[PDB]
Amino acid sequence: SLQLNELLNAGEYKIGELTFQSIRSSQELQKKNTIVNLFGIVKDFTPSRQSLHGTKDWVTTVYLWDPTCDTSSIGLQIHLFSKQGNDLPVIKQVGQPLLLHQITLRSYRDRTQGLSKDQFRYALWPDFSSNSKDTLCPQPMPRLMKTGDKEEQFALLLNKIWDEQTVSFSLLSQITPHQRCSFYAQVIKTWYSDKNFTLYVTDYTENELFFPMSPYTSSSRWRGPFGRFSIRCILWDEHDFYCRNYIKEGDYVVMKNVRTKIDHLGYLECILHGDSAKRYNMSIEKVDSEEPELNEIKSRKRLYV
DNA sequence: GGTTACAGGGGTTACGGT
Repeated sequence: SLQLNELLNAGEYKIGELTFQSIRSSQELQKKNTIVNLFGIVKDFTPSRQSLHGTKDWVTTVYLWDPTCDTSSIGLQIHLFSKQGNDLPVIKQVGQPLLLHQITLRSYRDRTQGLSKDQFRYALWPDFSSNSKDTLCPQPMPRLMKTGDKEEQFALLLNKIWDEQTVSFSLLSQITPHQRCSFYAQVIKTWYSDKNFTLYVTDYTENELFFPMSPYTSSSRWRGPFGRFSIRCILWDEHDFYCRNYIKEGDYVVMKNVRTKIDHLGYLECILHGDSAKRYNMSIEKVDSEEPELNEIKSRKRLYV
C-alpha cells in the first residue's frame, strides 16, 4: 500500500517498462504541452458519442484520480478522441482503474487539461470493490494494451485505496492564486446584490495578495482588521441563496474546497461557482463559537485589537 | 498539435450599508 504511495509522492514513477506521472503533479499548469502516460481511477466519465462540430471526432471525457489528490477532488480532466471510429474506453462504473498511454496536457481556463494523442492506447480494469461482478465490459480492440503482471497489482490497490477513502486546511496566509483550498475564518462584512453574495472574511493572518485596508479612510463601517488580513469571497447560485440571509457579520465559518482567483485589479479572491453537478463538493458552514478549531483565530484577534 | 468536448460561469472600486 505504501510502495504505491512512495513512487507516487515522487511525482513520476514506472511499471512494466514505461513511466507514469501522478495526477496531482500533472495538474501543474504547464504552459508548454508535453506527452504524458497516466494511471489512476475514473472518478467521473461521459458516454462516447460523435462530436457535432469540426472533425466531429468520437469523444468520451473522463476524470482520473489518484492518492496524490484529496478524496474531494475529481482529479484531472481528460478528453479522449477517435477520428478512426468508436474505439474509446467502454467505462461502466466509477472506481475502474484506467491506464492511458500517450496523452497530452494543455492548460485552458487556468485549469490543466488532458487531450489524447491520435495514436493513444489505454487499459481498463473493473471496480473490484463492487458487488456487481460485471463492472468491466468487453472493450474495442484497436487501442487496447496487454498489461503485464505488475500493473494489475497497481489496479487492485488503487481501487482499494479509493474505496476506503470514499481535507487539508490552510491559513489564509498560505493560499495562492489558482488553487482549491479549505479554511476557517471569521466574517467581517457582507454585501448582497441582485446577482451574487459577497463575504469579507479573515483568520487574522496577512496575505500579500489581499487588499490593504486603510485605517485612515473616512466614513467606513469596517472596524478591522487593517492591512492585508481579509479575503473577499464571491458566492454564486446555491451558495448565494443559502448564505444571503443566513451568514452574518461576525459569524465563524468553515469553507471547504473553494477556488482562489485574482480579480480584475489584482487582488486574490475566493469564488464558489454554482455546482449543480455535485462535482466539486465545496461547502461553507457556520461553526459554533466555542469550537476548539476556532481558538487559534480568537487568540490572533487579541493581537490586533 | 489541440475545434469537437468542456460548459457551467456571471460582478463597483475596499465603499456601498443597499
